[PDB]
Amino acid sequence: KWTPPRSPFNLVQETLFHDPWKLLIATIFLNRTSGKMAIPVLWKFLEKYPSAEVARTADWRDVSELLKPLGLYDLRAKTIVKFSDEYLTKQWKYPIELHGIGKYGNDSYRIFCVNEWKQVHPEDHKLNKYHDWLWENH
DNA sequence: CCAGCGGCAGC
DNA sequence: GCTGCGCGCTGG
Repeated sequence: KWTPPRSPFNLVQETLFHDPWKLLIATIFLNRTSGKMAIPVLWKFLEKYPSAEVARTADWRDVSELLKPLGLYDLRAKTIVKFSDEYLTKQWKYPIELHGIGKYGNDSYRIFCVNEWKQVHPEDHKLNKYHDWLWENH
């Protein structure tokens, strides 16, 4: 009510769903980046920027230094700062309304943060694995 | 060694 | 609907 179950696929969203900002930041880290490389860097990022309150005050050039080995470092650093600002200051019902979150982050939020998984049609491979598994197992 | 590959905005 | 952004990983 609502607690998304742990799956054999171990999506990073399964561990972060209690904090929608962290889950959404994780989606951004995964944009055109393999999880094997993005996730270790995500933990480094979350230690330095633990909340949307800190992230929105960051200088994107410093965020970019941490993002360097993942590529798309200036783009996502600017995204992270703007998104974190909107997350806290803009009125939103679905995170797609926020800068830097598109269908993938929104489908993630609707499966994990709210009980809307039955209404979601993901295009992302891992999300589809998790979503197909949810329908089969109820 | 080497080229194809793992979202989102802005226009 | 087209294009910039970008690294290291990966298969052979």
